[PDB]
Amino acid sequence: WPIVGQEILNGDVGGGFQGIQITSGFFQLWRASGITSELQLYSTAIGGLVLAAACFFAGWFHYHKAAPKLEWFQNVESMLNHHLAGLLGLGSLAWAGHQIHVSLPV
Amino acid sequence: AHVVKIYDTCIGCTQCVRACPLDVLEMVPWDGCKAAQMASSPRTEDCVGCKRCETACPTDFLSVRVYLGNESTRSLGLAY
Amino acid sequence: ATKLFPKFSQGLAQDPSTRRIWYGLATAHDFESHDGMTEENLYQKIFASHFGQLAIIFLWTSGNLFHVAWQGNFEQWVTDPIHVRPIAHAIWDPHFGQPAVEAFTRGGASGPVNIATSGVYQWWYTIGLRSNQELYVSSVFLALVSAVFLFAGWLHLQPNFQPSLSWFKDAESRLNHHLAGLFGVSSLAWTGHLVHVAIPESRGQHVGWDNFLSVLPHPQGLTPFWSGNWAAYAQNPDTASHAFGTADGSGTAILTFLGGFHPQTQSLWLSDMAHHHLAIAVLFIVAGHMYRTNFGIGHRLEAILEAHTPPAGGLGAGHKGLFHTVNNSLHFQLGLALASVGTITSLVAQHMYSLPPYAYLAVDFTTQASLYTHHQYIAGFIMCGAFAHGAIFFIRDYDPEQNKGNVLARVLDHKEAIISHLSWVSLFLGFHTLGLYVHNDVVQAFGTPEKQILIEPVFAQWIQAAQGKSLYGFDLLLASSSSPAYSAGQSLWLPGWLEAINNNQNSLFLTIGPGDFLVHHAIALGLHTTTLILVKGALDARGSKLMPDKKDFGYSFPCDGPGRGGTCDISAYDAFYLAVFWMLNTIGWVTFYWHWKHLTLWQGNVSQFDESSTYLMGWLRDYLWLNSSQLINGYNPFGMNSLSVWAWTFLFGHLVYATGFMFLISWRGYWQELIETLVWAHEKTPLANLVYWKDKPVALSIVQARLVGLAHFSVGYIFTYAAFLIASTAGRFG
Amino acid sequence: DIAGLTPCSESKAYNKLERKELKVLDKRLKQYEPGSAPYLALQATKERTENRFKTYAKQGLLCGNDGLPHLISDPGLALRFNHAGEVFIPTFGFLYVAGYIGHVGRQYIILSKEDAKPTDKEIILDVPLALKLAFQGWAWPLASIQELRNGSLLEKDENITVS
Amino acid sequence: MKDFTTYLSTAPVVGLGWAIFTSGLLIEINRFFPDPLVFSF
Amino acid sequence: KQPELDPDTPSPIFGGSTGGLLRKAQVEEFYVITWESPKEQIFEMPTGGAAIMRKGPNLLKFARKEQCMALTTQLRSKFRQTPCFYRVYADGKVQYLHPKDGVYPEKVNAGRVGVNQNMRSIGKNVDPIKVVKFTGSEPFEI
Amino acid sequence: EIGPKRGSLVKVLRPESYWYNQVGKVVSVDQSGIRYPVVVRFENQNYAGVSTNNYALDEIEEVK
Ligand code: CLA
Ligand code: CLA
Ligand SMILES: CC1=C(/C=C/C(C)=C\C=C\C(C)=C\C=C\C=C(C)\C=C\C=C(C)\C=C\C2=C(C)CCCC2(C)C)C(C)(C)CCC1
Ligand code: SF4
Ligand SMILES: C[As](C)(=O)[O-]
Ligand SMILES: [Ca+2]
Repeated sequence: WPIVGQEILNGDVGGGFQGIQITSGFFQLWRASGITSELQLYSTAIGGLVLAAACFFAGWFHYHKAAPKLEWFQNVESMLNHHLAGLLGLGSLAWAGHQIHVSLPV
Repeated sequence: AHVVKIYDTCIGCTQCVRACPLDVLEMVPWDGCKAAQMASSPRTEDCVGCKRCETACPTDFLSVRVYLGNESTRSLGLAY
Repeated sequence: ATKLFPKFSQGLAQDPSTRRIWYGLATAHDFESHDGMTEENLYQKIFASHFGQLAIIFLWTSGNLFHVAWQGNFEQWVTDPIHVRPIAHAIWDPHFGQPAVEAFTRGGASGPVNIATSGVYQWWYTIGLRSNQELYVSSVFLALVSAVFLFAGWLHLQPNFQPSLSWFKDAESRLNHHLAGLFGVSSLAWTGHLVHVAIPESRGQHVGWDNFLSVLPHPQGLTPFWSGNWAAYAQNPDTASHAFGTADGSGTAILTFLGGFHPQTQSLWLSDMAHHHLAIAVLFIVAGHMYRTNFGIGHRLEAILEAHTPPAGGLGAGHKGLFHTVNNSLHFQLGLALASVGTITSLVAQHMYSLPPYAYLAVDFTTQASLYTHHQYIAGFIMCGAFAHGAIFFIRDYDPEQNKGNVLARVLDHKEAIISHLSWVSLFLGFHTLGLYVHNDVVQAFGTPEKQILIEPVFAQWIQAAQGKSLYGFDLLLASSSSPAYSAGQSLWLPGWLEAINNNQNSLFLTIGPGDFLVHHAIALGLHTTTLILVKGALDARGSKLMPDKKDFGYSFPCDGPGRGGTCDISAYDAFYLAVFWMLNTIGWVTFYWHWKHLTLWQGNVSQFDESSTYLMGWLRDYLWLNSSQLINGYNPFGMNSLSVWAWTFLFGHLVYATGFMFLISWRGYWQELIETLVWAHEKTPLANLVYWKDKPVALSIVQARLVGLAHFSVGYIFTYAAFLIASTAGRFG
Repeated sequence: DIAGLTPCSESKAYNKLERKELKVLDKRLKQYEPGSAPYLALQATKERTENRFKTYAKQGLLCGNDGLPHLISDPGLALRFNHAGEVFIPTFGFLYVAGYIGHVGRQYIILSKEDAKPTDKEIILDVPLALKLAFQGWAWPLASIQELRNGSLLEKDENITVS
Repeated sequence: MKDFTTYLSTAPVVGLGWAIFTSGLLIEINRFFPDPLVFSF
Repeated sequence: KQPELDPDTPSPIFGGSTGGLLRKAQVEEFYVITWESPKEQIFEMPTGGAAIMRKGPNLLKFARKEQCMALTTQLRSKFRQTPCFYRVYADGKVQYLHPKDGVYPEKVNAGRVGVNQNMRSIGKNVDPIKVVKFTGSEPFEI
Repeated sequence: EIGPKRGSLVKVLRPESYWYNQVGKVVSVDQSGIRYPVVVRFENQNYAGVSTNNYALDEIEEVK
């Protein structure tokens, strides 16, 4: 924001736009997803924010409406076979199927 | 060793003895209100000077003060 | 119970640990808490200690003179003092390689050598010396006097020679003898030296011992002193173009008061200092006749302090009962002496870079900064010691019965107000100084130097204009001509002063820019914070609100236990700890300021300082990162040079600093368990259980831990800064 | 003319610095078309930079041999001249605001010493009371001096000391 | 509502409301009034 | 009747550790504790791990005195068990320390006379004047 | 009948006491007879967190 001369931080990076250079590595990570215009990141952020709201909802729900018992928490068998198999295996298969059907543009 | 003193400012709460880790001080006759005990230091050959008895003493100001002196095998907590 | 080393501790003797060794090496000079150390058996020991330390000083100076005479190139310096540099000593280290002998051979007349930064050549030649034999003589003399003091310290130990106790309490006669004899008479002897040798040596005359029996130091010799007209000794001073090694335009004046600089040598006139020390000696002699003695009436001390009592009760008893208070306490006199010594050490450091007394001294650009920083840190430590002993007074030697109504009790009573106002001034200085520095840094980071704040120090510039400066044009005393201060003293010292003050190249009332404002305020912050720490440690000594009975546990005790929500570093010794940290900081800021001022001045670009001394990025870039290239390049795969040893010492200083942090961050309790583990391991090693350690290994005392931590801190700080100040200066010459 | 400093318009170094800044701005201003956003941003930046350099040089502020402005802080040199705004009135403005703040905070912390468990009021403030006292302190110099003559601010030595 | 207004007297209130008011005021004064370093007179 | 030390007493079942029992225990001193311990049970050692304890009086021993006061206090904590202490010097002489009164120093026993104390308000001590002797740490009354 | 009325607030003059020159109500002046009869109660904590203490009758004094 132009206030006290801080706008000098808007380094001339080209692309018809000036700003602060980022070293987080998000542009290279997004290029691997076939994004062609800015119109997609808006919807992606909308989805992420809805999921975060639902996440806080689930937290409140399992603390004040569905507070579990130690019998459920201590299901090491279930916790493993659902983290190891589901949370990891299903996610990896979904992301592999994604990379398979997005390998055309890149 | 560690010169330990006990002043007349005392109520006999029996706390600085159930807190001392080396069983150094005793509580023998005192004319009090409900408990009537006063602390005393009959022996100091084993007192290390940890100042754990000064933390539990609720007297204002404290009834016991450890005058730090010279060190020894007992005073340095040396198993060797 | 079990007798062993040392001989002056029966409680520390039964101690089965290495702790007693450290406390013996430490408390060997504490001659007041030892077993059976009554007063009258202590003054003689402290007096023998004075003799021993004086012997140490004289032996130090004798060794310096000896290595200057034999290994130093003093002959190579007197003739052409500009084309040559000093030499300190040689090297027999077998570890050097062939390139090393070729790198430490600046002289050329011998093997490896080391430059002399003591500034001894200038001071030894200004007083008059042009032969190495004259140096051997003085070195031998100092060794002899050292031996004499070593013997005198012992002589007063056996009977028939042991003094009494009433001989010390007689402060009147002793102070008379010191004000008159120790100061006045010696100053008059020094005037005689300057008028009989220093001046003749300034005329290139080879006047020494073998010829001064008939040399007239002044035409009409000693007659004006008999027949009046003292002014006859100030009628032909050193000519403006006077040569100092020869008599190129000399004079016969001895008591001169023109008050200027010797152009060739760039120092005060060798004849001004004679009249200087003569007036000083006369005035100290006048001062030394003030007291009551056996038959000399004068006026005694007990009747003076008891008479200084304001009738309105603003002070109460005034100064009644302070004679018996001070005279019966040595820590108070030691505190006063150390305070005076530190303040006058700072004063001498201030007066040596501005009024050079030594011929051919200001031309040298390395010994100046070294000696200035030397005296600055010496004065800092001496002031910290003064405050430490001031606190020891309240801890150990104090009788409030005798002191019911004096000014000291009043000072102790409102101690909270003093501490609070010190805290407030410190907060003010820190807040505003750091705020202006951060503001200038942020403004420079945005690329608009015009938006920074630069307070114009009108006050110091005004005082300079009053001194005679005209660069600022305030039309003041000694700058205008409608004032009695400018008119009176026109044939006096005024011409030389006014000619040396407007010079924009010498160090005398430098051109002050707004960048000096900020650094003077940083120095004020440092001084106020160090004084806050010391005054707080001293006033809250007999007893504080957290620890009311602090007078019972002495001075240096670790803590009062983890009770009462935590009690760490509560003893006054710990306040001294932190105040020594702040002393290091304050003296370091002062030295950075002085060094970088004269560094921007010597490159002919004082505008560099006037423009970059406004923010902190400049201090980091333009001073620290910049003027160190020879420290990094002292040794490299390309090949080292003379600046390699100084770089290795610059790294040694950082190593000592980090070891100080080692002893500071990690505390004792952690190391006790590790030492017990190491003992377990050492007792069980197969066939390694032979002859044991003689004392049990334990962790250093908390007091010892922080003492050694601060010692490493200070020594590494000093070595690093000194290695920098020497290498980055005596390697580039610019 | 004070302290050897010269008014900041006649400083060749000051104008050289302004030209340097403008050249440094334009060299990277020429990278963009006159229609894009960064170009307008640099245009406005140059606008207020030229405004910096123009507006300073009014009523007189001394720049030294470096060309940069130097604040004069002595009352008396700001008088007999036109420098009373460098730092003379800002001093009084800060004193006014700091008074205001301390007065309000003190009267708050005093009016809370009367009710039970005042400690709570220091972690759970009385917002309406703080707002009321916030809009009543802009006469504090009047209240301070006469509350001093009153004596309702000196505690009659009934505090905890050790000596 | 009542317990909420009571909660609104802690760190998450003035200390936030305050210093937000102040940052906003200072930023606005420095924005409309671009670069002050000395008073009008 | 304060009981004295008795050698050849059985010990609890335990494997070993690396705590205490050093050269100090052989040539300087070692401390002993004895206590009832009915209802064979599991306990924790102050310089080791967990161990079992038969019923009937059993005796232990460690290096430092606190290493046994900790066990006495533990025994207070859970089930009311009443151990004792012992001292040993180089000459083999044994001294009984805890509890001499038999009633656990925290509680008074019928009557004794203590030392190292003075009837004076906190503070109000003597200034460093007239304390030049300094006798290490002064009792202020002797 | 010995010490001040119970419920009446009084100050402290124990030189070595955290609570000094400030007022505190009396819990119960010990009538059974002892050197520290007056038990004063203070709302603010000390470095140790204790609220009450017993003092001598030659030390306490009147109200502000
Ligand atoms: C016009 C009448 C007059 C006046 C104005 C004075 C004034 C004074 N007399 Mg005097 N006197 C008078 C008549 C007078 N006298 C007469 C008629 C007699 C009989 C003949 C005497 C006999 C007499 C004696 C015997 C002595 C005096 C002394 C003094 C001085 C100390 C008094 C005092 O209370 O200090 C003030 C008390 C203070 C506590 C001031 C506090 C100072 C603060 C704390 C300094 C702050 C430090 C801070 C870091 C610095 C920042 C500075 C900041 C303010 C900018 C004082 C300046 C005494 C003296 O000389 O000094 C020892 C003394 O010995 N008088
Ligand atoms: C760079 C390190 C550092 C810094 C910054 C300080 C700073 C300070 N020291 Mg200190 N000191 C240090 C190292 C340091 N010390 C070390 C290593 C030692 C030895 C271990 C000591 C030992 C020491 C002693 C014994 C004493 C001090 C004291 C002080 C204070 C004096 C107050 C003052 O003069 O005005 C102000 C100084 C400031 C630093 C204020 C600047 C801080 C700004 C305002 C931060 C603002 C942040 C921003 C507003 C929001 C950030 C917060 C959050 C959002 C993250 C001061 C705050 C003295 C004291 O307490 O004063 C009464 C005191 O007596 N120091
Ligand atoms: C801790 C303590 C202590 C210490 C103290 C101290 C450390 C002090 C100090 C101090 C100081 C360190 C001081 C200083 C100062 C200063 C002054 C005192 C000044 C002044 C002034 C004047 C008068 C001057 C004038 C002038 C002239 C003459 C001319 C020119 C100008 C001028 C200005 C310079 C004791 C032991 C004691 C006690 C106890 C406590
Ligand atoms: S802990 Fe203190 S108050 Fe309690 S009985 Fe022991 S000495 Fe008395
Ligand atoms: C002292 As004048 C030269 O002003 O008369
Ligand atoms: Ca000059």
